[PDB]
Amino acid sequence: YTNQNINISQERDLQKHGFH
Repeated sequence: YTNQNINISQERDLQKHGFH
């Protein structure tokens, strides 16, 4: 329904750089 914490992890993986 909401997906706040589940969606932020999926977004970081889609545009990952390396060591944050």
